[PDB]
Amino acid sequence: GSMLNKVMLIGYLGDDPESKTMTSGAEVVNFRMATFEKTEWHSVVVFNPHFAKIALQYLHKGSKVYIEGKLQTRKWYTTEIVLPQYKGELHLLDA
Amino acid sequence: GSMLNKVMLIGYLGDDPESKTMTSGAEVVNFRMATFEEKTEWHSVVVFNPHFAKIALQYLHKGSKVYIEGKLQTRKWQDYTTEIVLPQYKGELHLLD
Ligand SMILES: [Ca+2]
Repeated sequence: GSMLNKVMLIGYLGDDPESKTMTSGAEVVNFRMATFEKTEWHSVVVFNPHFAKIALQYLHKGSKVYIEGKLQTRKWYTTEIVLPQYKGELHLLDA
Repeated sequence: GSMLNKVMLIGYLGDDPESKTMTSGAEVVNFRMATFEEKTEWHSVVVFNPHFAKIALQYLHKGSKVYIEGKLQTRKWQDYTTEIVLPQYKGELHLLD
């Protein structure tokens, strides 16, 4: 039956979104975000091209966002909230 | 204002759940679980909610399917690890076998 891997976060960006050009020729947007009830820093990676351009065009340090993604751990360990190529959600709140 | 830190997982344990007693004297249950739709993802789960902890020890085993709802937490260690935590009074753990 089903299987699920879903992270939902509403919080504030720690710096401007940064953009790195991949092996693929694609642009991948990375930023860090804080959630609190002291504060949790989450490392977010945006491959979804549509949400990537939106991060670069509209997000900045201090921006509040809503993020849906997948939890992924890579072996050089680092766990990131990944918005994969055809999935995920990214929405600017408080705009 | 609004704030949210929530992770939802449906997957299979990679090992029987383990009980450790903390500094607090609190009994904490840990296990690793796997998800998949490059590779399968291993999530490190930490259950402080005593009710879901007892359920995990009594009813979960290597290979059991489970639904987990917790929050994402990364903690520094001296020589980082990110965990899905079911905190003392929150979280959700559901058997799906
Ligand atoms: Ca929107």
